Amino acid sequence: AASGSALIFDEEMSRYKLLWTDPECEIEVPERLTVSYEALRTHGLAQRCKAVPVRQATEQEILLAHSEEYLEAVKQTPGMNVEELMAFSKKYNAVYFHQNIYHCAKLAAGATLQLVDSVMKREVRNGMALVRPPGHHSQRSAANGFCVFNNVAFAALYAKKNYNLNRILIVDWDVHHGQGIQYCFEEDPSVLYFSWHRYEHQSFWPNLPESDYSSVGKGKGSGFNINLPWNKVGMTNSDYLAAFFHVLLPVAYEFDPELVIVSAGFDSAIGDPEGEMCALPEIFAHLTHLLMPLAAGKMCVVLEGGYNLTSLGQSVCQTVHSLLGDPTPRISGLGTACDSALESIQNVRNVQSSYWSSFKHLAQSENDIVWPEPLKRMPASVRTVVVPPPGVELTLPKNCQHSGDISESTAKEVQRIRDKHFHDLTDQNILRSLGNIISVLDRMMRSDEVCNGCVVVSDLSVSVQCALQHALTEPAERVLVVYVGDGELPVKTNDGKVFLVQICTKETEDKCVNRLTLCLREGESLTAGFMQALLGLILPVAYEFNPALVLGIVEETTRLMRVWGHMTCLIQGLARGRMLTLLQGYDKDLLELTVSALSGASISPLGPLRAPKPEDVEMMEKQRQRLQERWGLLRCTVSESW
Ligand SMILES: O=C(NO)C1CCN(CCNCc2ccccc2)CC1
Ligand SMILES: [K+]
Ligand SMILES: [K+]
Ligand code: NA
Ligand SMILES: [Zn+2]
Repeated sequence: AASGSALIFDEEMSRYKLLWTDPECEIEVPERLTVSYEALRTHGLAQRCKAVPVRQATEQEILLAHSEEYLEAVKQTPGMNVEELMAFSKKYNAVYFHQNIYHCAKLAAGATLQLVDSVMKREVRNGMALVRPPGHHSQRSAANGFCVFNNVAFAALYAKKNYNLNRILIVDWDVHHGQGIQYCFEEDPSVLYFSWHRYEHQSFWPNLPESDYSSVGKGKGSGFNINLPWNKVGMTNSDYLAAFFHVLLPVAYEFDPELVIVSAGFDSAIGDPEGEMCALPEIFAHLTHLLMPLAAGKMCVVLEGGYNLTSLGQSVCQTVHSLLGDPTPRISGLGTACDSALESIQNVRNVQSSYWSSFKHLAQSENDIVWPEPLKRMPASVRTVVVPPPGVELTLPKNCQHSGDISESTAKEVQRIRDKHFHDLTDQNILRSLGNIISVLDRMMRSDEVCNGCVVVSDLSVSVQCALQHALTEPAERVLVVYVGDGELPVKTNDGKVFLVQICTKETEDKCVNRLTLCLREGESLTAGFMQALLGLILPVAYEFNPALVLGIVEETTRLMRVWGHMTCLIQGLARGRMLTLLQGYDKDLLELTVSALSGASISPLGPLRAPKPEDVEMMEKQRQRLQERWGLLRCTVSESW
């Protein structure tokens, strides 16, 4: 299994620049690259990646996406003087040329292909190419918007040809619409293209009618193009995450790509002069994290735009941190997307409901700038501690560790707790269980030496109490509890400090807005129903709740095995990954699977997802209706005003 992250960069790509005055192009500077790489070096991230050399894309490779006539014209620019370069540039929209730009365009494209090869050959898990010129505007026979050749369209066409992939996802989170990519794959169902972009009702560059939500692709590609137009500036973390939870991720996990390529422009970040959005650099840590359970983690991130040198460096680091597996930062202050974003989200979900099973229920009546520097992200010395039953030895990943050695002081705390709340209990195994929970929780919270952990236990009720109560006093301001099982637990959700997600089998009426109870019909379609609930209900609430600890609980009485790995991976977006899972009873497969996802290993794909049953969808949309007034990140429609 593959490990490591590639970082592909070469100083040569900073060796072209604008040679005449032009306020439109003067923002695209060599320093975008040098400042980004130097920020990765300053934070120690470059040193932790496998440096892979750039190469030139060959003529045959360029012709995958571009016409001979355009290639021949561009091939002439190294021989042009400044006057001739200016006149050549003016044939195109928002683009300038330089004696060295043809050379650099072949390097940006080849660097992208080097990244695809490193990932598809399992030489690294994932990676990023820091390249310029960018690519996503370039078209079959035209340069456009700083772009000469279409780096990301190369990557998908190359991965199709050389690795015979049938399903590729392209996520374009640059603030501009990648119309070059859209045109390239408009009729191709093997490449799913998602783009969000500043649009402002077509008044924002590139001013195209086909950048709107109504372009779903053409012919056999209908449904495999997803445009999400932003019709106001100032979109926030909540707008971006609502886009991911209610549009992109439902489609992404149903499509089940074999490779994910990100057109990663950071002009969608706060402070950028072209985007004018307000999302913090930390959001890209989460956009990256939420895509990583796809395609067994095979993700190629390709730099596009981003023009505020400060937010550019910070956003590049947040992404690579996430590619390397470092704990995600906590995002505070989340809530409802704004009305304009809810309108775009609602319109795209509705036009796409003909094509995607997560939206199908919508079709029938039955239904300068300043911001705080991001905090440091340290990988934990031991990521995951594990406490199997006594005597059970397991082969663990290199970043996991057993931990049964109860201290002296911890053992005094257990005696304390027994005397006070469970005077009538002497089962010395359950009492060892409590020692393990407390000692694991102390390592997780009191230090950056451990990130998360998993304990096998005998008795749920006393285990849950000690875990929850010990976390609350530490103090952890808020705790998210995810419980797979039936019956009530010793959990009080009345003070706002706990949110309880419960996945059960008996339909229990929901009282308060600090509980989400999902009773899913057992059968063939349990997997799709759980994923739909996870992406559209559990993650939105969890992200808004913003817990300091996640507590997972699995009752011994398990169609879990299909989807427990995806939940465990995705739920580490909360609480900087600090999650404690309690497994009742020994189940080797479940224990190994939990430890694997907790430890940052790649998650195996679910396969293309069949459809959820209507009874389950109705159940989930009733939960949304009940909860979205309190938890606004659940909203995916505009609210009715009085
Ligand atoms: O980041 C990017 N693509 O991802 C680029 C793409 C094109 N932009 C320039 C477009 N300027 C249009 C314009 C011209 C004249 C008056 C007003 C507006 C800059 C960022
Ligand atoms: K975009
Ligand atoms: K397509
Ligand atoms: Na021009
Ligand atoms: Zn852009």
